[PDB]
Amino acid sequence: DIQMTQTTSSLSASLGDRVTISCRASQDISNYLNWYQQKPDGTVKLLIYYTSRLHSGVPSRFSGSGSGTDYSLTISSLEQEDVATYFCQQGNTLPFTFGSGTKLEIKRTVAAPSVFIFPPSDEQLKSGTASVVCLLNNFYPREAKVQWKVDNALQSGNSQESVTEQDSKDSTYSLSSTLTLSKADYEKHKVYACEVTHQGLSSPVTKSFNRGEC
Amino acid sequence: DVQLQESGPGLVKPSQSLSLTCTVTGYSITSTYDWHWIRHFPGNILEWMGYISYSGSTNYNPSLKSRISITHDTSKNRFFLKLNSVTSEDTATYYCARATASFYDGSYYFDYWGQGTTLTVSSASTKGPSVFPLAPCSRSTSESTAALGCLVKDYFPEPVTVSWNSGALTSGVHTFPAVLQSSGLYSLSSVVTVPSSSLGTKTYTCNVDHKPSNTKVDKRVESK
Amino acid sequence: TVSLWETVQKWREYRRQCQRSLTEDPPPATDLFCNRTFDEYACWPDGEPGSFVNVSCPWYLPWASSVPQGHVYRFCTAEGLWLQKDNSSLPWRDLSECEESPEEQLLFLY
Repeated sequence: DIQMTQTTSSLSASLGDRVTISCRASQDISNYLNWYQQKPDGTVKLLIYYTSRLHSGVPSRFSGSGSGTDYSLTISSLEQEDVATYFCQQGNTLPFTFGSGTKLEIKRTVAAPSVFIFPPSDEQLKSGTASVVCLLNNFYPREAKVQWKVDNALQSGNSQESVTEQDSKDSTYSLSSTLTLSKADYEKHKVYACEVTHQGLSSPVTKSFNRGEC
Repeated sequence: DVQLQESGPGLVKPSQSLSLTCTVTGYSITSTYDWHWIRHFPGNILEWMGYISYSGSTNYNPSLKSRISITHDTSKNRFFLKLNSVTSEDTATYYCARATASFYDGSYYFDYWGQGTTLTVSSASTKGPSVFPLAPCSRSTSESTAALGCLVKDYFPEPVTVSWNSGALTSGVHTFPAVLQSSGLYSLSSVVTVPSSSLGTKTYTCNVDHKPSNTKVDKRVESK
Repeated sequence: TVSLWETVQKWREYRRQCQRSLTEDPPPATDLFCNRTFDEYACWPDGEPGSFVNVSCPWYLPWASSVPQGHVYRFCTAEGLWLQKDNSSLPWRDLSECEESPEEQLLFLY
């Protein structure tokens, strides 16, 4: 009943840089440690087996080391096609168990988001609900604070974010935040604003509208 | 060249039975190796389920107590996963894999994988999306670029495809991953950046398709 | 009950036992014996110079009951060398008695 832990679940590194992903087993697994790569489209490939043996066809940039309970996978120079999630797996004793994975992505220079806000369309309002949408376009890094304010009052519980996968060309992300209110609540207030805090912005950016001007 | 590929229903109702097939080509499943099922939950939990050997011997993860069977059809070189009375916790991507071994060091490892097949467990009914314009409050802006979109709301099951101007507009497009709402229905937005000068000289239409409901909808996006 | 995994576990146990023998068994009667070794297939004991050395069919093999009396053989020359062709980098070994090719090819893939 062996637990595999990959303490880091997410890592970003520059193209060309050395990458190390680490795994820890809850007990000694006697070098029976395998590494798998899962690409964004879902395809899974064996990289390394028995701690350090390279599966044929796998780039030599990949190597593995470790013993006892502690193991590591190393990418000697990060290339674009290595963007993927990496999983360890002990093959010492049943049941076979896997680590929780480390998602690897590209580190690039800071890029501030371009921010847009969209009011609910008249077409939606006659349906009974109101969706307010805030778009953060083409930014890096992923970390961003997005706050909703209705008549300058902060909102909780009633919004959802969605993020694109890292863009394969410029390495940026885009993000949507959707505030959901009932028609009645939407009509009860005037000023709708989304406020974005991000490394690329010297000070927070707010986009807003007045319900009446839509 | 060994290939494995999973097939089966992408959608199943709670308490029903799940049955998946792995079709193996390039190697006989009754020779030498063991043949495994592994699933990947959303949230990156990867769970080993069981194997059937070249001899027909099986071995299952104890957690999948009584619910699981693995069988094979050797004449068709296929093996099967049956999972009894699924619930929404069985929603996952299901992979079949070949296990081999080295008798130089005793290692045992999964050297070839299927592409995986996604499975969703849900009792929600099929429903086409409503499609709403995403347009700026003001139709006059001093900024060089502007963003347009459409909100694709309250559909089931996945997926929808969104295109812009029938595929002619592709650069600057972001179509976000769908989010499952509290209601059992999915929602997403698709957006595009365009030059501001292009507004009112050039038309922007988002074309949404939802095959499960046979929905095909075009929505012209303009600032009201 | 019959699987690649079960056989692997048995091989691992075979290796563990062999390693114990290699370390713990008392030194040979004289100075000249051929040296004990695990060749990843079978555990070889110290060999008497001028004698064939007989080792039971390794018990982890899936067909280890097709061949219960069987033996695999090496030869230890008068000079205390394991017999080995000039053409080869591995000692001569006759395992004809312990044969069952797909499983056997895998068995010898290093």
